[PDB]
Amino acid sequence: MAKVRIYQLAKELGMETQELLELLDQMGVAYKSHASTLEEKDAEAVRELVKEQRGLQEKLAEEERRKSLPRRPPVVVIMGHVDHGKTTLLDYLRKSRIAEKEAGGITQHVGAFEVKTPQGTVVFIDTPGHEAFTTIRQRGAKVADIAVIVIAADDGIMPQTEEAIAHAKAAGAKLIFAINKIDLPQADPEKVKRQLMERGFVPEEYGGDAIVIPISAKTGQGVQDLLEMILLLAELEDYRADPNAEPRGVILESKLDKQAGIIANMLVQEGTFRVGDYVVAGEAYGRIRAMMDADGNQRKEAGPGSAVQVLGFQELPHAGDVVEWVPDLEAAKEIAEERKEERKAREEEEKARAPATMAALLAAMAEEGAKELNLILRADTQGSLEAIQHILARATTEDVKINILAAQVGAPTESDVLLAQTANAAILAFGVNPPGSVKKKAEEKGVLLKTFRIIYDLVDEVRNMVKGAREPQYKEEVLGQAEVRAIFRLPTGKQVAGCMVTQGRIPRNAEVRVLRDGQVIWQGRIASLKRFKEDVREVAQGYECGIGLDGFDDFREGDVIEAFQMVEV
Repeated sequence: MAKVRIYQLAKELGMETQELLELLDQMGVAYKSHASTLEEKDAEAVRELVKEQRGLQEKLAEEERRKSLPRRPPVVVIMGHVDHGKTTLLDYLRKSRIAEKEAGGITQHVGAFEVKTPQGTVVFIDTPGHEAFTTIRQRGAKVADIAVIVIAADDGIMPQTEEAIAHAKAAGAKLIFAINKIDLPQADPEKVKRQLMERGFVPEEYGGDAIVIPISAKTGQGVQDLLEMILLLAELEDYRADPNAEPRGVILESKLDKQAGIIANMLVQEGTFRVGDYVVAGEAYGRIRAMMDADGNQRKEAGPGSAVQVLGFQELPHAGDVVEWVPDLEAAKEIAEERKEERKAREEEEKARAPATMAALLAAMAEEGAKELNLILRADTQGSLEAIQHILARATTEDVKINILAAQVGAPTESDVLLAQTANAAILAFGVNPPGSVKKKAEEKGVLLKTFRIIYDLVDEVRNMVKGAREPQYKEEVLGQAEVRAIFRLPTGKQVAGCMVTQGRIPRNAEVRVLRDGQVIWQGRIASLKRFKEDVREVAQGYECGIGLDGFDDFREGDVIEAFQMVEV
């Protein structure tokens, strides 16, 4: 070295005499032979230009090794609010996956289910489901790369399905639309097409770009045409994911087993989880001690789009929080601690001006509320509790203001029966029933526990709780009762009888009843008005006067009177 012949430049590079001449003949470099000298500027202008061209020869190698992209997933979720004939879609695809026999093959509820065709795999999401808008958006995680949209022939595009489409969209997708119930009498797939077309979702028979398929979620019809098609659209939009790359999936839900201990159900989205790996989910970490699947088996491995029960985490990480791989316990702690530093700092931000802002109060429980009833909430479903909050913040009509304390997703527990004690509150659940112990604690402690099918059930039982005593009673049940005291058979009067009130008022503007020690005497209205002092036109607070009682005859001191109207008087 220090100096060079072009023949040595070639044995060093690992390039032909003529290749290196070809390189110099594109550069516009003057030369005599491969024994010629180069200039310091001209050998260095070869060295530097090689950095752009190598960086591109690896970009056109990462964008190609990333093209020959494996078997996938490529998940999908279906959308709207509760009692929507939306489980009914899921019901039908959860059975059309195994057309065959019982079973054998135990069909377990892993947050999802494989639907196994001739070229690969598509996994359909099996969970609530409604999403109920559990989170409106994560904003978000992208748990599934296809989304199968059901429009129901009985109901059509209820608003939750246009929000649902907007989760498929903003989650970076071309979209599949399923038309269920084509077998039912009142079924009009062309209304659905014109519903899709006034929204921009133009079908392929109208020269658009949004695929349509008539199917029956109870036959078995069009679910074939729907499967091949989902393989086509997977091809066309070219959504596949890697299986070697730093791992990624989603929690579907989390709970207990006597035998197993701490449990949670995980979709692996990307890469592979195995027994003995260390993991992180949310602020929660732990070691995979065991794995259990849909088919009830103990799993030595879980590959992409595997749903499983996982033994390993220290705390119970939340429904739809992402699970992620980490190099070491140091990363598992420090990642958990910055998200904890962020969410605690910001949750301290959030304290001010927050007793105000909203300004009811810190949900209203120190205003005289003039008929107060309270709540804490216990949903299954993050999407019910959003929907509940969206309904109820507007339903505050009759005087009482809804106070909604800190809430979660999943089943009842013994925390709710110590918060509802200290806050004097009601515990509202839907989808989810209370567990074993937890109803037996609640029902022997006097908290007004409730379960409902429809969120409209719950809210129209929240009405109840707007029973503000005096006015929503609406019974006309006696406006007063008054004991007789005397009567003036005075020859300057008529027939006025002292009466002492025992309800609201006795008025000159009012109807009259008379109730004996065993008999109804008589019924009518006030005609006269006389005191031992003067002929006054009203009596107010508890004072005495003589009133007149139509045609009567069982005079002087017979017994108590009972006058009624409306709250007017």
